[PDB]
Amino acid sequence: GAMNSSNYAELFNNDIKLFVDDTNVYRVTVHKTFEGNVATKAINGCIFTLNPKTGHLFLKIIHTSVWAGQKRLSQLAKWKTAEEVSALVRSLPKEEQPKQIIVTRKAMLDPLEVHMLDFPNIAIRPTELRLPFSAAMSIDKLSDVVMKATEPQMVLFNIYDDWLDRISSYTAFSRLTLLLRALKTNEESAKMILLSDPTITIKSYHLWPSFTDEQWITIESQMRDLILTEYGRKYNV
Amino acid sequence: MNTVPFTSAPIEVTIGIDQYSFNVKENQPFHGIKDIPIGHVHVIHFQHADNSSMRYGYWFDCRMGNFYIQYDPKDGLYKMMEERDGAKFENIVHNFKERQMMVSYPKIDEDDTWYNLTEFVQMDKIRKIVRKDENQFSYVDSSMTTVQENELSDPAHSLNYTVINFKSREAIRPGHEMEDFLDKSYYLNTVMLQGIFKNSSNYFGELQFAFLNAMFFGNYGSSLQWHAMIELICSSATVPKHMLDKLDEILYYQIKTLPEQYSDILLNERVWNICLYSSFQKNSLHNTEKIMENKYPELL
Ligand SMILES: COc1ccc([C@@H](N)CCO)cc1
Repeated sequence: GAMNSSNYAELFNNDIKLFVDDTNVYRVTVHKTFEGNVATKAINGCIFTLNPKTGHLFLKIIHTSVWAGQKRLSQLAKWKTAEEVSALVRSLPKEEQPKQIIVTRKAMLDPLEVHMLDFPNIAIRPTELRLPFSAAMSIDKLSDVVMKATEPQMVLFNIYDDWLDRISSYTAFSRLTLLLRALKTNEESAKMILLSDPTITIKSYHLWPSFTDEQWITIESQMRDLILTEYGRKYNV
Repeated sequence: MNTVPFTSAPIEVTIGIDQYSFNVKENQPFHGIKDIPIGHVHVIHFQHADNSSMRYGYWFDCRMGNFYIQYDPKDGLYKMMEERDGAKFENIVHNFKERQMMVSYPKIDEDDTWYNLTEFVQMDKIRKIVRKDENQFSYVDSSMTTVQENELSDPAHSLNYTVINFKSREAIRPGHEMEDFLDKSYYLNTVMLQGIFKNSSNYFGELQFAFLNAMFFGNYGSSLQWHAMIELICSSATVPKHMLDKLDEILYYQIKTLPEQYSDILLNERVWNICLYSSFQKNSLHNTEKIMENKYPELL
């Protein structure tokens, strides 16, 4: 079935599952042509495939060459996403294959279902949550690897850095979604927050700064203030 | 012209013969139906005055034997039977036609409706979908389920329609996932027409038989089959031009013949709006689209 606030802790049980987000697969700049018409120019994209229990992120980089000579790109993008996800499952040993894949947009259900017909025991599910994974390109090191790529390429990250050494996956996923929700509502403010203090650094093998527990609590409070703030600034409340 | 004689009518019943139907009162002196046109399949069907639950009936072709109906008071229904003694069948029928205890199949001479609804339907194919090989006629009723319905439970009493499934390995070639799902030509032409049905006549015949079972018996599984087979053609970019033209006629007569008051249950809003306004063949069903829009503008 669909995933929502009520079966929310299923994410953190011991059945392997992945979230798939396609909102950054097909990305364009829209510009004026010499004749005064409008044209698009594609830039590199990525498929965001995330195991929410372990933090493993399978970042499939989508090089702009994949769109060359193709029509109806927004529709192809969902099928390209499904093809890459199916290839990833096929590449994993059987005991690492997911038992469920949860797509963050319902338009992905049919493309993935068709690409996964060989895997009748993998359940493909939508969700009612408004998850902020489109803001993953606001994470500097992820945006950097996508923009620099010159060919199709997959890069493996742990989007939780070393957090699971200290907190649970439930709490780790809640931190991540709070960070991404903030980056999505006001990217500049959110980034000012994470990096204002020069003494806190990002380890070379990490995506986020090395905060102490007490500093994370202060950070998380500031992201909540932001997300509430911009909600007044937006709704005049 | 052939005759379906009845031993008696012990229970009040609405009798259908093809697209016609008439009331028979309990123990009225009724002894069957005459002047039934040779050359076509026919269906004779029944709805008891008491239990409007379960419409049921029999597909048959008079060329294949002498058939009669007799009420069975143990099983509680009008049963079709075969009389092999032809001489003995003749003396039963003549006697009834002399005493004028029969209704006449009431075909108007301008009317090709029944032909147009059964053009491709053939008893040999009906008997493969309705498996019961000791009889030359085939029983259907409202409640029978299809073979695909039993996959999602008695196999003997099932409708063995051809399974159509747009998200199946049979429908989708490896490496052509997007192509084959958005343009079903491969599945229609190679899998179904070439592989399974052999020709489009056998395909149209199953489609027509599915519609008729949906209309006459309100068989839900047949309606699903009828819609699936339409949708498969409408979602194929490459269809033989003769099939499109023939499909438009076939659907035209089906829509024409549907009871206006059953449109809400027998007509799937999504399939028809897709087929008429979105699909590859959205411009190729001119007759069907004109009658649908003038008769059921609601569903659209
Ligand atoms: C009303 O038509 C009928 C009625 C009875 C028969 C016979 N088979 C019955 C004797 O076994 C045949 C036809």
